[PDB]
Amino acid sequence: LEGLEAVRKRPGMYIGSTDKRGLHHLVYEIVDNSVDEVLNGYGNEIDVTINKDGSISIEDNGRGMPTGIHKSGKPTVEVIFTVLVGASVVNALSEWLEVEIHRDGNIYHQSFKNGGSPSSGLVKKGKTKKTGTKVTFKPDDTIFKASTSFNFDVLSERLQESAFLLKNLKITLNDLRSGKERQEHYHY
Ligand SMILES: CO[C@@H]1[C@@H](OC(N)=O)[C@@H](O)[C@H](Oc2ccc3c(O)c(NC(=O)c4ccc(O)c(CC=C(C)C)c4)c(=O)oc3c2C)OC1(C)C
Repeated sequence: LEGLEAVRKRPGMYIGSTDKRGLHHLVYEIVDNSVDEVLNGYGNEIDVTINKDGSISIEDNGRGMPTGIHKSGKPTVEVIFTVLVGASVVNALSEWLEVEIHRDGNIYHQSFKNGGSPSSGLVKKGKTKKTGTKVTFKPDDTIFKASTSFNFDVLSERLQESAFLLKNLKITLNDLRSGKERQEHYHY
């Protein structure tokens, strides 16, 4: 509704602050959704990838988000990313967000743009034998005026802590950006 605009007006009210700590909290919110699923009993691997264009991917091997109709009459995946930390907050502060779900033998995809406005509905794009959810968002430069570039070392301390706090959970962090390519993995 106007709820996505509200986040875009006072981001600090929803995230912790409107700085580099807030920008990295967008990533932690998406990782927390995969941790929730690990704790639900499904999944043992989380992959975080900093893409060449400055977007970030968070991939898991959980069951994959449910695709049915939510109590509001609207599809579930759409509700999660558009209704008010919450994945809707990430979506509001992103110039673009994409979801990819591997569930019930199928691959579902849904795209959002310019602050969380659905660019498409949930679309069946192929078939799979793999399960899980992959979220890829690009934070908005008009919100984080100073910077939108993720810091490998900042993400790494937090993912290390999540891997230590949970146990039997392999967290991999990757950086694809030109000249600063790095790969790390954490498992306790
Ligand atoms: C951002 O989405 C998050 C998820 O994030 C990720 N990465 O998976 C995750 O944190 C969590 O994921 C859930 C949260 C709830 C369910 C959930 O409620 C499910 N269903 C069952 O637990 C279930 C278990 C037994 C059973 O007989 C039925 C039948 C269903 C009926 C009668 C409606 C359903 C299910 O399959 O997957 C679920 C999943 C994957 O919640 C979201 C969707 C907000």
